[PDB]
Amino acid sequence: AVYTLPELPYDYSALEPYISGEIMELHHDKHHKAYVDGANTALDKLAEARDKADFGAINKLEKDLAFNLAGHVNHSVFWKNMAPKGSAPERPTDELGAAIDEFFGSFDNMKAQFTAAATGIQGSGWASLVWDPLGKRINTLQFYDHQNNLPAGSIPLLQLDMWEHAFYLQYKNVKGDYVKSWWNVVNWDDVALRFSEARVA
Amino acid sequence: AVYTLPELPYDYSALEPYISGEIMELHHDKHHKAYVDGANTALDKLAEARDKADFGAINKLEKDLAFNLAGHVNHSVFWKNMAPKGSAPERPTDELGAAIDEFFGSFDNMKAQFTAAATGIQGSGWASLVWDPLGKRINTLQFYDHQNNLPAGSIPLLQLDMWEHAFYLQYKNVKGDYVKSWWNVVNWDDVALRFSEARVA
Amino acid sequence: AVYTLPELPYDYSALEPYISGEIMELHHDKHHKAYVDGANTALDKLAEARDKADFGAINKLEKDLAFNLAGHVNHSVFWKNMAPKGSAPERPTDELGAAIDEFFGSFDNMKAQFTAAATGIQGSGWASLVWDPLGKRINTLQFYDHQNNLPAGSIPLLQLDMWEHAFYLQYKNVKGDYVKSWWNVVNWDDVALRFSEARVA
Amino acid sequence: AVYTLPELPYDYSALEPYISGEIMELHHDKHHKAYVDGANTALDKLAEARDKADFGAINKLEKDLAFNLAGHVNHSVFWKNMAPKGSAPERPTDELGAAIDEFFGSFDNMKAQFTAAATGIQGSGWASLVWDPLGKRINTLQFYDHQNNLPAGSIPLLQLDMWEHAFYLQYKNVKGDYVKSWWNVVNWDDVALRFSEARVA
Ligand SMILES: [Mn+2]
Ligand SMILES: [Mn+2]
Ligand SMILES: [Mn+2]
Ligand SMILES: [Mn+2]
Repeated sequence: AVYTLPELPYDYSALEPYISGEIMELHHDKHHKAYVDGANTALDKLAEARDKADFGAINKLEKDLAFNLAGHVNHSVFWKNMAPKGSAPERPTDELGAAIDEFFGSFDNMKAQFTAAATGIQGSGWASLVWDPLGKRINTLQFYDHQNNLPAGSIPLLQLDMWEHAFYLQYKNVKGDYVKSWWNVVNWDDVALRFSEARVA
Repeated sequence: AVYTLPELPYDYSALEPYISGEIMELHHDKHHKAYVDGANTALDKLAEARDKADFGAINKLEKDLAFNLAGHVNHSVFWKNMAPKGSAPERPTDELGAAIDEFFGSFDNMKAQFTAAATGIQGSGWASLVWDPLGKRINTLQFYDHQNNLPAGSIPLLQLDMWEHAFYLQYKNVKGDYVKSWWNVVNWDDVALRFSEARVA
Repeated sequence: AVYTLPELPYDYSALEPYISGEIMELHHDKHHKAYVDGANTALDKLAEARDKADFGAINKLEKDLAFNLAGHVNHSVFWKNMAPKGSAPERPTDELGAAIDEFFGSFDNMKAQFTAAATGIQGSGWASLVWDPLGKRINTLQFYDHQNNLPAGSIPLLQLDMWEHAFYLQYKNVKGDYVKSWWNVVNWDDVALRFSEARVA
Repeated sequence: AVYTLPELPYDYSALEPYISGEIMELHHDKHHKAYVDGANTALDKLAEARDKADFGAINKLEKDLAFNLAGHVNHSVFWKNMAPKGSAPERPTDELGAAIDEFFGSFDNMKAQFTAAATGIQGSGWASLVWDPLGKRINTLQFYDHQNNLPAGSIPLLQLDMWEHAFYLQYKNVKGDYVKSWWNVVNWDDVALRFSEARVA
């Protein structure tokens, strides 16, 4: 198909004890697969709509496409943004580190803003550190669901899934503990690479 | 001076009779100007929040940022996507044209899908032709307001403002006439340029 | 059909000079009629879905129903909430007046909160004075489009349409002047009646 | 003390094995409690705004009010809509039953439409059976989050929480099993009571 489910770059239990393998399996094998399948279906439906010149369901198809594709993009980024603690360094280094100090003042400032954005979401959503092509800067955005509350052209660098399915089985309603534990498995090397390729657009 | 109001690449009345000069003036000078100020203000507010370590209004600020920055991005592309009748080819050619035929079957099919997405919006929004970096293809998206119903990483190639302020003074409630008339001023050279640079991401 | 387009309780030009007859005609005859037709169509589609046991388009149909029915409800209330200046009294009287002083402090306080809610909307929307059945109080709500940002059970008492089609032809981008002029045509007798029948639920 | 957390009309484990006591406890004690506090806080904030004549955060406060108050309303109806298996009739009777057959053809048709609306939600939301005062009929609505996709004046009769926290601990990703199991604890006497009082509006 057009979209395919990427494999995890590590074992399902590699992120423990911070993130359980039980969540990783359901999150990847079930939820992410669903978005991939939904994005492919939306495209097939759009294709049939053009062939028959019937765009009656255009509003539905465009939302299906945006919702599912955004879900695929967000999760694909999410998997690579993590790595077992000890494998990747903590705290941004070199160019990324400097850029963070430039646009946020310091790493602690960025972390606090990102955390506030993650825990304050009213509904399902994401906390996202993106590259703004227009302002040539790094900003934090609070996505609603998967596809709402973000400017076009935004390039994701670091994302934290705040949908309840991402943490409920282990942290229950305490989203704060989930965010705190998550900081331990952030793969700053992946975010650094994304930043390198992002700022050239 | 992080965000600035770009000047129109043509005179306010250069798009007539398709889009009146009265609309171009109010649209650029008043509306677009507002989103630039709002985007700048949101960043200043976020910087103040970090300085005082008070992220109590993070939800408001993240939406102020997304809404205004997206408005700024969308209108910035919109102005360049247009040019006086006779300035550029009335139909895509070369790689852009071949890509359109590849992802939509034909130029007419693309126009039909884009038009349906533009006229069907339930509320304020945009019809948008974007480059999908993940699927490596061109898709049409239907934005709600300025910042909703789109995947992160979407590169805008061609956009049509469907907010009522974009056409009400001239076309009133007849959205169909506005869209049909708009096709006459589309600058395919701009779109082709955006496509060339998008594919290299 | 199930839903019908209500006739205006006054001539199209009765609200002048505050609201032009040109806007009243388009707003009522075109925009409102569209919501009535759309709500009826949504119900017919839902009926067919049940007959054939095909709920594939349920997400589309539920949004179509909510969007259009909310549009019908909001506009129906909107027409009755207005009357030619001099016909209806200015400032709430008796029970309504007391309730407003109780839940807002004073009439000026309510008017200021309502005005701020009306002019600050980021996209299409409504400023609404509703009766809260659960808290047994009058609150101001800011609707997005027609059907978003409101609790179920909310009973509208006074509504102000902030969609651009409601004021653009006369006030252009200056929504502030539109709200200020609108206060002159509010039919406080209609709001009083709605309040009388609302607080018994 | 404007908004208060209602107590469950039954023990936390009274709905087992359909809905676990663990979920009922967290759902009522933690989640519902949060919306009550948020709704109270929003009103206090709005009162403070009026006192100081500063409505700068009106957009944030109106959403805080709508989101939290709607969460409060939705969960308040939800608890009462349920009762231990064997407490009430497993199928609507009398006027409620006749009304369901009138507006949906049959009870099974209603269940099918309600179920489709519940399982198809793209994000957090609610499946809801409401009384439409304008059309004088019973419709099914699909709420997004707590406060989106619904017309003002909608009277909630029966509601099903589709937020992940409502079923993830027990049913994981299998939404279909949660909905099917939920039908077994629906208190039709409560719904019938709400219908009787709704029709008298
Ligand atoms: Mn997820
Ligand atoms: Mn515009
Ligand atoms: Mn209107
Ligand atoms: Mn809940």
